[PDB]
Amino acid sequence: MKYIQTEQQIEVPEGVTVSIKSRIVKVVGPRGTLTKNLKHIDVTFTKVNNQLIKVAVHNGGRKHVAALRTVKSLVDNMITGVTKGYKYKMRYVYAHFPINVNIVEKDGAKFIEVRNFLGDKKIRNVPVRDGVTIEFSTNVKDEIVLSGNSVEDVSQNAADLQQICRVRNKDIRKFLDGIYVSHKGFITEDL
Amino acid sequence: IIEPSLKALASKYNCDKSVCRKCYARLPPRATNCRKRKCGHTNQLRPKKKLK
Amino acid sequence: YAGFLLADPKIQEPVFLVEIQCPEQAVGGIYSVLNKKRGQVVSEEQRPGTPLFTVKAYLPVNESFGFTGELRQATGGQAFPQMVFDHWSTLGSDPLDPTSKAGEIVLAARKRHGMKEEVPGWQEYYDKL
Amino acid sequence: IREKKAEYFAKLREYLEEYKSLFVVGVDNVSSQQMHEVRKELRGRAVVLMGKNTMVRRAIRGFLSDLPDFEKLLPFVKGNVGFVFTNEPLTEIKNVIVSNRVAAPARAGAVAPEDIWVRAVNTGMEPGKTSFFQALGVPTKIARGTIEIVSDVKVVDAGNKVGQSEASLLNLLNISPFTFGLTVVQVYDNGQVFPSS
Amino acid sequence: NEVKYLYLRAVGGEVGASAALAPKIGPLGLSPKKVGEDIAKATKEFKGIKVTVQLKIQNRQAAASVVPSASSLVITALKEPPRDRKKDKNVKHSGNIQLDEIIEIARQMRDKSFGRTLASVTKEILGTAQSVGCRVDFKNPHDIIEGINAGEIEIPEN
Amino acid sequence: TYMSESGEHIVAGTGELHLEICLQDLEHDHAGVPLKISPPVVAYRETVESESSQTALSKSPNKHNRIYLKAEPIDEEVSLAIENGIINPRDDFKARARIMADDYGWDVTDARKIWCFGPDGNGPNLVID
Amino acid sequence: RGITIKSTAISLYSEMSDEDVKEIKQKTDGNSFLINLIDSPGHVDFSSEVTAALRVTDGALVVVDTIEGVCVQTETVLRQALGERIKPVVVINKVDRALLELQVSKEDLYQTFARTVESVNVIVSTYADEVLGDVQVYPARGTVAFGSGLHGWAFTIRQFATRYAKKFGVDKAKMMDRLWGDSFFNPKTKKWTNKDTDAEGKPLERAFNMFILDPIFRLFTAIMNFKKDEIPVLLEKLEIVLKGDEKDLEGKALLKVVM
RNA sequence: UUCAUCUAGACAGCCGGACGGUGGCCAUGGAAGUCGGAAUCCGCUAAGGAGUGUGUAACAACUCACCGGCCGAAUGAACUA
Ligand SMILES: CO[C@H]1[C@@H](O)[C@H](O)[C@H](OC[C@@]23C[C@@H]4[C@H](C)CC[C@H]4[C@@]4(C=O)C[C@@H]2C[C@H](C(C)C)[C@@]34C(=O)O)O[C@@H]1C
Ligand SMILES: Nc1nc2c(ncn2[C@@H]2O[C@H](COP(=O)(O)OP(=O)(O)OP(=O)(O)O)[C@@H](O)[C@H]2O)c(=O)[nH]1
Ligand SMILES: [Mg+2]
Ligand SMILES: [Mg+2]
Ligand SMILES: [Mg+2]
Ligand SMILES: [Zn+2]
Repeated sequence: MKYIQTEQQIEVPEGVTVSIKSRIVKVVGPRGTLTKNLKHIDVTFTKVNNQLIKVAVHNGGRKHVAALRTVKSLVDNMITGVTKGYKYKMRYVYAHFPINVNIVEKDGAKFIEVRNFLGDKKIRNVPVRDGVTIEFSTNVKDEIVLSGNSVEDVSQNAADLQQICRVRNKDIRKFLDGIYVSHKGFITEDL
Repeated sequence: IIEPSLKALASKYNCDKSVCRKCYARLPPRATNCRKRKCGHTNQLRPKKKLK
Repeated sequence: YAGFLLADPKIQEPVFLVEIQCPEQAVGGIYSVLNKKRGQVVSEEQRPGTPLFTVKAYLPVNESFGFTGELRQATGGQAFPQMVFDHWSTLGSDPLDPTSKAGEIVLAARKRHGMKEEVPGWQEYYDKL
Repeated sequence: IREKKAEYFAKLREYLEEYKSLFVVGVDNVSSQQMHEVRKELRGRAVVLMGKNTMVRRAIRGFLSDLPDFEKLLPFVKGNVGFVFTNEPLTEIKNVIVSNRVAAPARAGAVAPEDIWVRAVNTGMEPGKTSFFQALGVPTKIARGTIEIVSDVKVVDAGNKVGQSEASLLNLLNISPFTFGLTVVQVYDNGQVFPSS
Repeated sequence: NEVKYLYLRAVGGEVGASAALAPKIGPLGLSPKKVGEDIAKATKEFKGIKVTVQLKIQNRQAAASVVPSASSLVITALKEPPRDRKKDKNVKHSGNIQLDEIIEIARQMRDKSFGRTLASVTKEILGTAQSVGCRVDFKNPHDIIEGINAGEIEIPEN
Repeated sequence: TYMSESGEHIVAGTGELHLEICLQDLEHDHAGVPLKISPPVVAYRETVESESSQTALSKSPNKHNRIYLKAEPIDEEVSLAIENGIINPRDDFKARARIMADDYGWDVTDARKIWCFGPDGNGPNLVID
Repeated sequence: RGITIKSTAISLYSEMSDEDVKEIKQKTDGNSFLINLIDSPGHVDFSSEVTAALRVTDGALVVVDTIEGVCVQTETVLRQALGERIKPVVVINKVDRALLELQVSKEDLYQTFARTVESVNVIVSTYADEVLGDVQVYPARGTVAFGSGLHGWAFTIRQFATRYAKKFGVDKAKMMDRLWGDSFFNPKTKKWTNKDTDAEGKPLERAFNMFILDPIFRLFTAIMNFKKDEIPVLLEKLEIVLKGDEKDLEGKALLKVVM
């Protein structure tokens, strides 16, 4: 309804620096550096006191101001990703056939190899996007852990593992086999 | 057989879903309108039928 | 024949008496099958010490074909039935209407026996006076 | 709506200006059955009034003009708490107040204050219930027609919430790490607040 | 020799069956038939109405003691000339029973009831009669309730 | 294995798979002859549930004889007694009616005026004067 | 078809050693036994011939799949044996299936056996009348055997309890009942501890996995991973014999010959 | 457009309780809030329906109305074109 001025607040902690070009956001923190292209959103960034960013939309519609709040979420996800990181915990679900998941190398590409899913002789391969760390954690049975700075990369690669292990030609309510994200949090505990 | 917790986890994605009455689309369990354009985002949804 | 055909003629079906040895968990499947086949649950019992129930019910012979396979299917093979003729139960529906529940089974009987399809009315065998 | 609230304001006024002391008893995880028992114990001796913290603070603030003394109450009216108006010896009141400890059943997905260890002693339940024991890996040997756990097995750790399968067996065995009581917060008495203990 | 507890709803005056004993009285083994005739002795006072039967089964010394219950007592207060369950289904339970029994019935209810005043317990037990469908003092039980709340049927606070 | 009441050989078995093997043995080695299988014909009993609202009449072919009668629903307990031997056709009238009247509520005069039992001479159908 | 529809009698002759005839709590004389073996049908549709078989026999070989555990028919067929007062002996079959399909690493196989015996013993406990009492089946006492029928190999805890006396000189009467359940050899200390105790870090393996399942696991691992340089190292250590052409056999077929 | 909740704290969110008479009456082979007809009560109450659903053969066990705890300013519903 053409809000004159709609505003959102981006809180910047002490140890991170945010360098913002026209719509190129570069967040540099203790854990790494993230970059995002926002030239499709037509918003305005302005720094207030070197730990606070204001992003505003002027004379924006319902959809325009709705995506303004999305920009705040995207930037805060960048900032929290270089301070605390992201870790997504996935458990293996199988009734009869244990799912053999490990790390395999082909031309130095860091593929996640999946074997024996529902007894299939097909070998599923999930590429690891750059920035995502893969570790199998002991003392938790059938656990793969994906860690990284950007939630977009961490979550999507976890989703790729989940989607590659979808059951076909069966009642999915009974054949519940797959790899599902059991936890979504940060690398740093209780931060 | 599956552990109860892992079966609950798998059900959260495979069974704990809604279904559109008009296009059979699989929707989130708390959705009020279907995301599909073919049905015109109709509000006629049902819970996904539980096994047995 | 005239006396019979005016005193609201009806048919009687044979009904089986079935006692089924089923455990604690699968006793529910018995009732599901029984409600499909008009069965009447008579009494429940527990064998002392074991979880095996003992359900006695009246299952009509007409609706008793394939009963154990569906009963096995609903109880996962845990139900063990024993089946024997008990008595005769009268069908409440008229066996003269061809579209009635009792009228269809008698209609099939008439056809396979070489008799006529429609049954001779009470006007026959009755001399008007 | 403000009408119905206003008798509660009035009822709170009546109670506070009749009895001499009260408690700020902390009501958490306390069942409806538990509260009735406690109140039933206190018949005549004292009454218990708990309500919407917001109004309770609000009601007092309007009363402060006539009754300044109660001003100290406000910073302690936080969380689910009730006011036990009394005109009886504080010592016995506190004992009866924190008296109704009840071993609450083992709920599923419920945080475990401590570790949950199950013992190798006999339980007396018929071998039918063996399904529950097997589910949680707990070894069990049948003796004298009764389920006797073979070896000590910890089902639930400390902190980690008690899962559904874990809880199920605990309820069967009547095991529970948490018992809830109407713990207290503060004791206002005639114009003075002090630690209950 | 420990005091186990069990509860039943056996109809008054009439014997019970192993069908609802063996699932509980089977493991301990109290000779179900023996238990059933004990139940009849318990229910003997309460002929013709379902009543709870306490079992303090301290190694086969089953109590056979009827646990009181508002419903049964209200029915037992109508004096209900013996019901023939067989003859007709859906028999009624009506009458005109006065205040006094409600005072009496409340007396063994106040013990467990949380209705501190007898007036509270009486309208509780009388409230059960409203569900039953009988009458009290020729008037609607809820009319008696609102009559009590208006201070004209004042309860003896004994 | 036995012979039904509808004139059909009825082989019985534990289940569908057990019966399939038994029939396969029957068709191949035991009998040795090609045979066909169908569900058994269930026999029923015709009965009445009223009192023949108006009097049934029939006239003889020569028009000289007329019969007026009615039909009635004999009670279930009386039907069991005939089949279970409590009421014997061989027994003596006005002596077998002592059991039949006091234990089944009927009046002695109609009980004494019994002509036959049907069918087969001992069935549960009655004819009264 | 692949199923059993009848109950056919077969007679078996069995010679044994003197040392295990002494290990018999029954009045006996000689060193040879004659077996009258009936192969009952598993289907419930043929559950009457097993009743005929049970009446004509006195013992029951209860074969149980480790994969499927205790099924409905194992429930039923054992119930009728207990009704006839037949003493059952339980053998856990298809252990090979669990070791190529389920890939149970160290403890899951032991727990499946533990759960299986508990579920089996529940059946005999509630359906036994008070004439024997000790009719429970229990592997450490030697009433339960383990193996894979399809491959033609099986073992009992008693068999391993005697196999180690010939090589270690340790007691067998108190190791026959020791090699099952919560029992840990505790290396580096030489003490048969009765609990995990955390092993002061790195909780240790039990005697069942360490002494019984470990050698067969090692043979499975080597053969299925084609460690030809490592096969004979165990085989001579496992006191077997060689033939002219069975040595020229690859994985998935060595199990045929070696076990 | 209309009607509602709302700093005496609204909606949403997360968490706690969700009782006693009482297994209300009658039926049912079993029916305990949750296959049914009818009765839609009282007490304690901040609050709890003779019950919102799942569920059990029947119990049980979760769940929801209902009331609270945390945050603090708007929100909800039904219609119109
Ligand atoms: C225990 O052994 C028994 C029972 O299983 C059962 O009574 C059944 O008996 C067969 C029937 C007996 C019924 C009564 C005699 C009256 C009607 C008879 C039947 C129907 O016509 C019902 C069962 C099933 C048979 C028809 C459907 C073919 C009967 C028959 O013999 O005709 O099979 C054997 C003989
Ligand atoms: N992998 C594997 N399969 C087995 C094992 N034991 C039995 N089987 C399979 O089980 C099937 C049935 O076993 P059989 O001995 O042939 O016959 P059965 O068990 O008597 O079956 P019925 O005759 O129908 O009762 C066989 O075809 C095998 O394939 C085993 O130890 N390992
Ligand atoms: Mg298919
Ligand atoms: Mg076979
Ligand atoms: Mg129900
Ligand atoms: Zn749709």
